[PDB]
Amino acid sequence: DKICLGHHAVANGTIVKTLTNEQEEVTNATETVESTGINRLCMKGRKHKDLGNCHPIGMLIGTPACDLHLTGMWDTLIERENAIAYCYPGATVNVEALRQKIMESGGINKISTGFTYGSSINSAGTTRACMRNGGNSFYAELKWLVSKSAGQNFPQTTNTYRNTDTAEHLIMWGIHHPSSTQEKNTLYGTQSLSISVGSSTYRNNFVPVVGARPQVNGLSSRIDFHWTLVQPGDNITFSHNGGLIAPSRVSKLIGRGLGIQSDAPIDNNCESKCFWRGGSINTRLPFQNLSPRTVGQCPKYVNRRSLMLATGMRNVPE
Amino acid sequence: DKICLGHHAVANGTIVKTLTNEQEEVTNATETVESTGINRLCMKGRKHKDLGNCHPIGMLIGTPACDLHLTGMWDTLIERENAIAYCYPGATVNVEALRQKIMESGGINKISTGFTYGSSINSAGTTRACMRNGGNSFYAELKWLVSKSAGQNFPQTTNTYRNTDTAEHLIMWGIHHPSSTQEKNTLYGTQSLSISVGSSTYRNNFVPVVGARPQVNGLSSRIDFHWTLVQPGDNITFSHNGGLIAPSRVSKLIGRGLGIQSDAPIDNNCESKCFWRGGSINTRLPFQNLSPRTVGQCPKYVNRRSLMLATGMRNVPE
Amino acid sequence: DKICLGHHAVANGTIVKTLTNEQEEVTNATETVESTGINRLCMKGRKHKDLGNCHPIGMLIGTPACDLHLTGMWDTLIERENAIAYCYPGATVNVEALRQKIMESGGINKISTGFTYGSSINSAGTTRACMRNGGNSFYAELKWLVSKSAGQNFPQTTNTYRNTDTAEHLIMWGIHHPSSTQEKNTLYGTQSLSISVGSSTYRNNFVPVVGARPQVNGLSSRIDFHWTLVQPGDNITFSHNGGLIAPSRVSKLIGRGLGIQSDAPIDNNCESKCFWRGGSINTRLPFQNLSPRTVGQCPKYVNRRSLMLATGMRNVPEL
Amino acid sequence: LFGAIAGFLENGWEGMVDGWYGFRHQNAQGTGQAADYKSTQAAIDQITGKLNRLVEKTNTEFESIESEFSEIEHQIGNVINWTKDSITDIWTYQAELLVAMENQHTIDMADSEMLNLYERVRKQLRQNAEEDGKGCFEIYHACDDSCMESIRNNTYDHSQYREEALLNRLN
Amino acid sequence: LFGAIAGFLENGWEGMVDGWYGFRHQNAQGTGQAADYKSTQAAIDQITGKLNRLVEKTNTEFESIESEFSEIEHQIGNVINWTKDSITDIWTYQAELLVAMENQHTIDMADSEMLNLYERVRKQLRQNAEEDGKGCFEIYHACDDSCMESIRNNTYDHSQYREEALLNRLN
Amino acid sequence: LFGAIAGFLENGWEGMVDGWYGFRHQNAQGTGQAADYKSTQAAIDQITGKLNRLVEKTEFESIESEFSEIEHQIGNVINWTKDSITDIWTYQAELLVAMENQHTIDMADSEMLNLYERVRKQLRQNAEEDGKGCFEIYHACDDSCMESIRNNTYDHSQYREEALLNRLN
Ligand SMILES: *[C@@H]1O[C@H](CO)[C@@H](O[C@@H]2O[C@H](CO)[C@@H](O)[C@H](O)[C@H]2NC(C)=O)[C@H](O)[C@H]1NC(C)=O
Ligand SMILES: *[C@@H]1O[C@H](CO)[C@@H](O)[C@H](O)[C@H]1NC(C)=O
Ligand SMILES: *[C@@H]1O[C@H](CO)[C@@H](O)[C@H](O)[C@H]1NC(C)=O
Ligand SMILES: *[C@@H]1O[C@H](CO)[C@@H](O)[C@H](O)[C@H]1NC(C)=O
Ligand SMILES: *[C@@H]1O[C@H](CO)[C@@H](O)[C@H](O)[C@H]1NC(C)=O
Repeated sequence: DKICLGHHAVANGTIVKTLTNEQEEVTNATETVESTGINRLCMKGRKHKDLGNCHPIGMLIGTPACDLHLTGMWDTLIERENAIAYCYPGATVNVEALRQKIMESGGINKISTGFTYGSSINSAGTTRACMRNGGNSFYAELKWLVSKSAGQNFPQTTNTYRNTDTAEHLIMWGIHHPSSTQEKNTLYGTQSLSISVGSSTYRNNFVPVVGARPQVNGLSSRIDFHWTLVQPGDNITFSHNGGLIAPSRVSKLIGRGLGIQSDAPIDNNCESKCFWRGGSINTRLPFQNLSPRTVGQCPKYVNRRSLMLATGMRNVPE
Repeated sequence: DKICLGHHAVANGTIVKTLTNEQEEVTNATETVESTGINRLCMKGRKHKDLGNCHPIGMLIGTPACDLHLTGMWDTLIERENAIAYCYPGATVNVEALRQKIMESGGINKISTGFTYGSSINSAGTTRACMRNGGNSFYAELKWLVSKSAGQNFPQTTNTYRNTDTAEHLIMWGIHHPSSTQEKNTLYGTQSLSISVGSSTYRNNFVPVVGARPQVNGLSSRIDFHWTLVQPGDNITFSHNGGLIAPSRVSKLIGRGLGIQSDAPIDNNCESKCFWRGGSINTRLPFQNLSPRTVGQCPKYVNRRSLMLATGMRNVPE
Repeated sequence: DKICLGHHAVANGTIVKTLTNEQEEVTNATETVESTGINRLCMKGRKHKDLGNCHPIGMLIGTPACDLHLTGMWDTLIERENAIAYCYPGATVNVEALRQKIMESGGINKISTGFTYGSSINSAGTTRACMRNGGNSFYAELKWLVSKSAGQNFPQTTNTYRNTDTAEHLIMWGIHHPSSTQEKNTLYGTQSLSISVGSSTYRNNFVPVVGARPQVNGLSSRIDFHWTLVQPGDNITFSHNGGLIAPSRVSKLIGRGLGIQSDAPIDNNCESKCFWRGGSINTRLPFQNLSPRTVGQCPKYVNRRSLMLATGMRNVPEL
Repeated sequence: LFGAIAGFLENGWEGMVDGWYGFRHQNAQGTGQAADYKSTQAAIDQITGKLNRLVEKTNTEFESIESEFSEIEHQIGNVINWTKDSITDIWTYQAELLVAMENQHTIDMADSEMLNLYERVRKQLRQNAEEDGKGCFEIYHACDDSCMESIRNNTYDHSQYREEALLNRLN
Repeated sequence: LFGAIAGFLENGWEGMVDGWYGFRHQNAQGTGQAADYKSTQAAIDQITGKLNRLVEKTNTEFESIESEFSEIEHQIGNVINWTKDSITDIWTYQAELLVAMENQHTIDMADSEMLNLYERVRKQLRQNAEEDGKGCFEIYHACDDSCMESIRNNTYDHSQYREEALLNRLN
Repeated sequence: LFGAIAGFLENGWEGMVDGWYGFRHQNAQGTGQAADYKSTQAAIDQITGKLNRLVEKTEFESIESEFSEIEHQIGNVINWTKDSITDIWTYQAELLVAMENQHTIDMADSEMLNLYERVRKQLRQNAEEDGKGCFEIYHACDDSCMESIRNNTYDHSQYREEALLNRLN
């Protein structure tokens, strides 16, 4: 008479690593590194904005691509690869910093500068580079000031915007750089051009400069965009001789949101907290090997294809 | 006839986490995460300077609020929340880098520039914005140069500081940006203004940006500051036309110390190596959850209220 | 009649740390932190370039110290402590970013701009500051343009560089800041001076500025250097009327390579993947205490002399 | 390591799908097999606790510091590459160590639960049985099917069979 | 896990306040309790070994990289935020692993010290006692108080009671 | 922790040099020391497994110029971050060695107990323990009988009846 003690085993064991063994066979194991992600931006439960071909900078100055995206509210803001900021070709000072501020925002409210110009100024300069509805147009949030009478000196002008609101305002402007002495004379006169800008927390001077350049969107002339934050109760003033691209409106960035850059289409029936440019990651696992660039609440990225965690005893077959 | 083996138990166990069990009852445990700090700044053993309402930038240029902090020696430098750097409106280019150098420093010395000015110059200008002892005054370490003779061109002027020391010296200067063309002509004449600053390692040029129209708009009178380091044996030269606010002293930063931004009151009885916005942390524990922003020798911040480390066996009551 | 079980021991054990005990004696143990290194640069298997007293910025503008480093292919680039960038005194905007870019590169090719100037311009200006064969010279890859006729207004001038290649090019130019009003007038004339540079992707403009400054290499004058990348199929146009230091060649940075700052001597017979200011680190160990600042593939740096890992059982010698 | 699961027990039983740990008995009226519920649940409960710990991570929200679609300033970019790579090296290392350490413990735990079942049976048998080197107990009295069940059941009374058992052992 | 604590031992003894591990005895004269010094100290020493490692304080000095009282540039500000949060996620994770791992081992080590004490007694008694499965040894001679102290003091000579014990065990 | 090393065994034998774990015996013929190959190999192989993990081995580039000035604010970010990384690796390095050493010692202790246990179940009713790691054998066991204990060729039933008469009288 006999009674025997034993443990189960399986025909197919799983190999796992241990402190003392590279190749240790156990009854069962599971993955701890996620390798699969969702090819959509899972947006259910998020007030989200897909910018499409609107670049975040474009929202502020109102490039035609961005007409659907000039005001709004969102907790998630999606930026896309084909994104357009500029129709009249140009560049922006500290552009990445500005883009990051926008991409962190919870929305944008627009507010008139209230700027008015006298009879000497034509403030409706438009161009073929900025088509709006089959017709020549310009940045929606800016006005291209030029001499009403061609070749005449642009008048000495002062414009002041007061932030009478209780939160900070972001205001942008441009400095026109003509592409020929002839073009510059027609627009602003033969006089020396000076544009000077100032608040309690900004002072700068700009001088339009003529120069031959390659055509971008058909234009050899450029616009240099600048920006600063105007604090509550402060006033900002522009003194200009010609060449200022004045703000018709200023921006208020509201609250907070999560900025995402991605290739993936949105799925609004899908819920997620982790994003990468391929889409979303939904997993209970602590690690992942999909991408080292992720946004939101995510498992940590690791340089391993697989990490097997044993869920059973040593497997010893018959 | 029996002898029994057993272990102790306690009436009230403490719950701790293990690899296999959350909520495991054990006889005893202690806290690994410090959750209480001291709401004072503990300065025992530290030769320290409490800057009070003086901002570190003000130390270098001599704002009236900083009259007692123009020179010093310290282990520890403490910066307070609404400290004053400026008496006259304006700002410092590259301010955060400079503030860090001062807050990393172990003391400051002032060395006279030795600058001397011709008959044509009035170097004694003061403003009612910088009140000292109830009188119009100016930044102690700088001089506001204007034409001794109003409306007449400020003479072409040269001044050089030579560092004859064996350590680098920090030099600061100001640029006056006039409120209107009328104010600029009186102080400095009708000429074009240029300020050139040249050393062996550094070069730059400045033009005052004249503001306009009311004193209540954004383009009004300000002094903006610039700085650089002058190497041992090297000379730095100012070539200037009006608009330069010139140093009567330059600064030498000595040794090293620990810089603390806080509003906690100084306790000289208490000793510490870790500080944060709201006081000191004196713990033997490896972790803390008081603040993610600390300076000195600190336990590592963790996002947990409590991590209990068992100091006893499983508690098994009857 | 009996049989006994026992373990071994040694006369001299080693002490190691454990969770319970900081002084635990074990039969044997082994180091986990590398402590020695090699006071040479182990360059075996690496196609390398030692810049010597050539600074990497000097390769792009052609300072004389860099004459043997104007072009190259390397997988490893070595920079030495007081290397020379400038013969004619000045500085470069965003210099550390440009230096890091060269020090990541696997080589450099030079491409002529093909720039040509009219008769009223002298493009061959030279200085005592830049010397070859003990005589006055200039940056090899730049040209100092001045009025051929002294004191005369420098003519309004346009020059365009066209990138007809499939890869981006790095173009550098200088803006001359004269020591004095008289010097400025002689070189360029009394007219107001303006330089504008424009490409599809870049726009900037410069004004030469006159100021008294200390002598560096005998000169109180300065050249500020500027750079941009020019994309494939793009053109960059210089509009200038005095003060431009014009590029005669552009740079193309090729591939990828490891950059090392060290004063250690090259050793061509030993190989390595980890480097620091003093030589190299070759170890199988996972931690080192040699240096916090290393490049390549390195053990992680730790603030410890020694961590001994037990390689034996507990040591219990006879009483 | 405890002496059992890859030790004095020769191998596992592929045949026992009933549980992790079990009994096999041979007695007059044929042979049989049954899994011990307490021990397997002891091991399994511990495993699930490890798994709970692994997925029970609540999380910090991170924002982007690298532009996916536009270039970044070179020096800041290099600082960012260095930092992110340093963080990844740490996480990869921690992930490798957690799983190696955790697997070593899991194995030695399951071996422990096995030894404990074996010891529990041994004490229960007292003087009525002896150990062969493998995991078997050679029992020195006739042990009924209901009696075998009594051993698994933890109900078996050694005193009831001791005299017969002691006699068989000595004779 | 060793067998003893939360194992074949049914429960702990709250009454015993002079040590971690102990003896309880039953004889013709009554009932006694005593604590084993060496085994409890062996357990306390290992815990304080752990506690010493915890409060180990060799520390790096850190300086501020964000201003409490002023704005910092937006891009570098975001980089510092990303970096600090990454460092914190790591430390938070390590603090949890540290205590979870530590606690597991502390519980198990205490169990082992108990088993070792139990094993030491088993071997002393030799053929004079049998174990009841609950941490008690049934002694097959009479053990007066001095004889009990003999067992706890590790001075019990089994061959002094062997004859008697063997025939009480067998009859 | 397992009973044996620094436990019920009073000490190790310096004399044993062909193994970590071994047998010492006394009988009519004389005394002998033989190391045990299997128990010794199992411990060592576990140790070499740790060492393999240890030496298992990303490319980094410079973000901190050795020979030129570095902008001050970014310099402080770089120093903070690098020191924060070094504190983590230093801590990890200490945790690794401590925890691995604790385990190494106990695994060694484990293999010893496992050797002891194998012999016990092997000797069965023929011998009894002295509590210091020895088995007093109650029969006459010559060097071949001893090699039989080490080989695992020992048939307890062969000496049982005699050994039991000796254990009971
Ligand atoms: C700083 O200025 C002083 C004078 O302005 C320079 O020193 C003179 O140097 C020459 C060359 O050695 C000597 O012959 C004179 O005796 C020095 N004069 C004095 C009073 O020092 C010095 O070279 C300048 N430093 C730099 C770096 O330009
Ligand atoms: C394998 O592991 C998974 C998760 O641990 C579990 O769901 C499953 O039951 C295990 N399978 C076996 C063979 O037990
Ligand atoms: C580049 O220069 C060539 C030659 O003039 C010209 O064909 C081309 O249009 C220029 N490219 C651009 C983008 O302007
Ligand atoms: C802004 O303008 C308003 C109206 O002139 C004035 O009341 C206020 O003082 C100005 N703000 C500042 C800070 O100058
Ligand atoms: C000790 O161990 C080290 C590494 O495990 C080895 O190189 C050496 O040969 C061993 N030496 C002894 C046995 O002292």
